[PDB]
Amino acid sequence: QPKRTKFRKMHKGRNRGLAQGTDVSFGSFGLKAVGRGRLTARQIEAARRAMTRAVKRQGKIWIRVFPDKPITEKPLAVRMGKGKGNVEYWVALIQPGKVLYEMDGVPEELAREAFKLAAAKLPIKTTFVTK
Amino acid sequence: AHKKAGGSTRNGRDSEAKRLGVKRFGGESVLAGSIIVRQRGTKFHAGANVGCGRDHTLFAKADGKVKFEVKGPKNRKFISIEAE
Amino acid sequence: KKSARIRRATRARRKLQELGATRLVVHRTPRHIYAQVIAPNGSEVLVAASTVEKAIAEQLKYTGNKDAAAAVGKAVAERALEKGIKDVSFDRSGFQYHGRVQALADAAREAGL
RNA sequence: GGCGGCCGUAGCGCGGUGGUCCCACCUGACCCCAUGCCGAACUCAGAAGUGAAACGCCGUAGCGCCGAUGGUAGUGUGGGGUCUCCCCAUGCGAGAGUAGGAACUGCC
RNA sequence: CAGUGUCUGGUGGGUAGUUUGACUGGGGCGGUCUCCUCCUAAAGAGUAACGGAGGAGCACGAAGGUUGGCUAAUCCUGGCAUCAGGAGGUUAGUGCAAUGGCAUAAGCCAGCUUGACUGCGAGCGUGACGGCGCGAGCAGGUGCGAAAGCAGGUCAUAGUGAUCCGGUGGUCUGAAUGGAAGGGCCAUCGUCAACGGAAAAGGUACUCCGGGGAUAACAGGCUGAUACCGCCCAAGAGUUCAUAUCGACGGCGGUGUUUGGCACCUCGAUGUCGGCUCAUCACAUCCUGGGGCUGAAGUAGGUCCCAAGGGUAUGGCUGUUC
RNA sequence: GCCCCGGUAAACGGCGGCCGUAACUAUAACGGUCCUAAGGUAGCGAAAUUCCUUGUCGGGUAAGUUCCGACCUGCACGAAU
RNA sequence: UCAAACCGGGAGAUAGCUGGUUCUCCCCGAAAGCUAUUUAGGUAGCGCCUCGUGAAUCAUCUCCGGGGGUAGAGCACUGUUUCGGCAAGGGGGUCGACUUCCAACCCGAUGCAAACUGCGAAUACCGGAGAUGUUAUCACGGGAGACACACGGCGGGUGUAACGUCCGUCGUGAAGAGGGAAACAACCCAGACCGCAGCUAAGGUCCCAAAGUCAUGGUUAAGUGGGAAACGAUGUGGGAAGGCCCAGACAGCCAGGAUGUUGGCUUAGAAGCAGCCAUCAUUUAAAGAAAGCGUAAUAGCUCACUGGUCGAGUCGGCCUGCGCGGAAGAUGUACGGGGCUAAACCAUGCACCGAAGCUGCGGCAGCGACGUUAUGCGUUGUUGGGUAGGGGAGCGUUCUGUA
RNA sequence: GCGGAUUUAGCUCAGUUGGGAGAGCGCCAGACUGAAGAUCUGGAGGUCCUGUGUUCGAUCCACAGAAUUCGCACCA
RNA sequence: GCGGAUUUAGCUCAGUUGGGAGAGCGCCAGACUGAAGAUCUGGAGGUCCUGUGUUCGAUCCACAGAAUUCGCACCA
Repeated sequence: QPKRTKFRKMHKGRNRGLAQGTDVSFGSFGLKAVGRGRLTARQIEAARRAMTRAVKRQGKIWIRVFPDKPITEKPLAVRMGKGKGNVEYWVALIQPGKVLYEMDGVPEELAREAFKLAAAKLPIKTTFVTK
Repeated sequence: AHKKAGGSTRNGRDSEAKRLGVKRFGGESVLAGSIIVRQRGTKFHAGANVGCGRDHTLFAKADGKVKFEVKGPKNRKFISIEAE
Repeated sequence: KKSARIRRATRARRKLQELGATRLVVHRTPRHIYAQVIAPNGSEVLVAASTVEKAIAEQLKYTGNKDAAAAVGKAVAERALEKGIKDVSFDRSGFQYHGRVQALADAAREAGL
């Protein structure tokens, strides 16, 4: 699927947004996912809102990858109208070795349980990384 | 009137250009090659364009410009057979 | 190609380089006038003479007039013919007409150039 | 400052310092000459005052450009398996990184 | 008047022919057939589709040429018009759909001026093929410039079109001569923009024949967006209590009974729906029976699994099937 | 002969839309406002001639897109089409 | 017989419409584009079969001298878009300071693109020289077929879709044997003269079946031997890493697990355990105002923590191999069968059967070379599959010559 | 393309005596009516297609150009 | 779903030289009339569908969206 964006027509809005956590200090942690895959904005919200709703203990939870690749669909016959932007909103491109969610935290992992809850929402076997 | 709808060029036809002028045999002072019109300077072999280089050779005849900013548009300095 | 800084100042001349001959630059100063016969590939000056050197002969009046510009042309050209040059083009970078440069050129021909 | 050589690593910015030899600024426009409206341009003349803009030297490599020592991803090409896919052989190697050059050289 | 013969112009269904092209997610409706300039064309070239974006059918003596001076947008400061200063390769502008080029400039301003000359060749368009166009010489001569040099119209690529006939510029031409009417070579202008080009519209269930799947309306097959059903997470409702019926948002699947439907299979044709009547071969079920969950305290119910063993035997309106 | 004007619709025909008053609600009824001149009062009308329409009310029947009566803005019904 | 008579007559009407179109053998052996044509399932000049003539030296599989810019990549037009820092503007709350919100700019990390880029292939491709080749390339002219390829898979583009239009890769139907794959257009290997001998390839090699029940090593045990998925699993095997370990712990077994307090608030009620905030103190070896089950609310039952006993491997965690749950339907069920712990399967290897394959003995064709008048012979290189179609040989046959 | 007609103040038009530019309607005002209407009276409003030429002077002559309209021609 | 038309001050509508937002009616008021009526005069009344883009400036260009209407398509 040739990477896409817009410069076309305006579609729906972002189901995501709340970056959460404080960004006064930049860290280098994360949660890598072995395997490339396209994740829609919605599923990203469910996973993000899953951990954020569990890491009430603190914060410093952040995400680097965001959906920037639109995908249109077409319901009915066919013969006039390339594609409209429906349920299929922006989608993020994840690399075989890309870090998605990283939380600035020293060995006190209380979010591993949160990342686990989210790891069951995105279609891809993710693994927990300390580095 | 004014233009709109941003974009690159604007689609055309099939490129009409060749590359006549062996410049290693007999060569009458005329346009050596064909791609883009309007250009002067080179009076002999002056094949010089950014890259690995360019070249031509042998042909005694005053003046002999190129096509334009293409196959060595730069103007070198004289050149002929070896003893016209 | 783009226009070099020299071409932007149009002080040079590529049309005189395609021939493969020499030039006859005419420098002018509010005190003295200079002339040279420089050849392509750098600033190769074969022969040259200043109006101040004209005094060596027997010059009295000022050296910033027209009659002086003509005297220098005969000197620079005379020395040129002694060198081995016959033909030469005029190269006056920025100037008016009928000025001192014209008298310099007319003097060069009077010698044999 | 004069006078040469090599002659696009001398693109473009920036620093120190020196010669009343030289040179722009500056100064003055009686005249040659000249501005459609303006000696500003143009052109001519004298040199009070500096170096605040040349030049001679010389100190940074930013950025452009031209070379050199090291190498992962990517990629050329021909066989292997494998659900997709991936692997091997072989010629190189993104781009990052370590360095070279801000002139060089003779004479008065 | 007439009768009438002949001819001309107008009116003239009263009479007769689909002749009126194609593409096309069958066809029809809606959209397209000349030409220029990105992407698509997958680094030459060339390359399609009612392929996504946008235009040309003209305008102009100047938006031509040369020279002098000048250099722009835009932003900041003092007063959005103006003026002064600073920043500013330039994003300005350059006639036109875009790309490419350009600033002591092909850009702007001003002045001057006007090469859009005549004649004849060589070269360019894989692969032969005309008109036309362009780059580059020669011979003789117009404009501007000191000169080199620059022009064959407007920076380059769209603004165009035959034959016949007519109107316009030198000559040639018909027993024999004069006076006229007539007949060609080269070139320019006038129309065909359904624009390589006809002077001008329409129905057809009485149909026939020669062919073709290169033509649809059904059944089968693929897909399944729609449709049916299930699963994951679970907000929330539930007096309190997610998870004990219900169950949104979102995500992941199965079936293909529904529907829309990409035309390789049959239209050299397996005549259409439903019912009826008759013979043959099976199971994702309501009660009863055996079970799971329970918003299952008990009772009474809700939902789901299993099961054919037996039984599914009837009317009124409509030809009608649900 | 025709352009000219006029007559003629038992000539081919055309008769859309809106507001107010007024009703528990919807419609009909009346006037206007606009468009294209009028916009329909006799009868009778969704009738074999109205889509929407198995139109609305109702008879009748256990029930009837059937039928009959009425209302009826009359998609594309209406005058010897 | 009529939306139009019959018979004959000028019709053996005109058709870009269908069908038809019959002997043997030998050689070679397709394509689906352009310009114009009353032309588009037609020709001519041309892309392609074949034959004759003419000219002349390359061509391209290579290399060398140029032109393009796509994939990819990078990061890029535009139009979106993530975070932080700095500066400027506007609005609101209190002080002309600051805090909060919104839009634009720059930098770093983050990054974005159907219409981009600091960089950047493969690759195809114009012109000129070579190993190879020496007469190929190339120049001319004649006679043709011809400008209706499609389908399956994968990746697509247009397309809201039908047994597509239109591109790309591959592969077949084409022009392919033989052969295995159970059967099979394309998967693997490998290419047809005759008769014959030997040895190999396909594949097969325990038996029917012709060939070793062959060698080394290993796995599975499932008979898996082949549909199978999103999802689950201390079935089992292997590897790395944290903590606790024999000065009685980590887990078992025995007994505690308390006091103010039914913490406050809230709530019909909640007294560790709906929810809202705290979560201290007490006795002290331990006991969190309490991690779960449970009650309408209590009660009750465990855990955390500690002691005794038990005396030893235990606990949390990461990765990898294979199988499995998610799987109900049709008159008798299984890999070709028998059947095989390998007579399976996986990783290799060896010997054979097995092709009209390869090699050898007796009998060919076409093209080119040498010698030749020769297309007659001799020798030499290539040797021999074929539909449509092109070319060539041939014999059966009748009648009339001359012998 | 060819030929005819037409091209006067907003609108519709008269005006060939070459030497007055005018009428109706419309617009404004006055008079009248209680007022409004309609008469009626008054005023304003004209590059009289454009240029040039002919004459002393032309809307009203000649020539050239343009507009509008009609007939015709063309509309491969 | 597809295409065409339409979407200006309360109502009905004109308005393409892109740079004036206008007409009729209605509403309020003035005038007049004893007064009310009707003229007549005056004023108010318009995100000129919406956003964005384009231009020195757009109701009057381009793009996207919404509404109304008509034809067509769908309707076990």
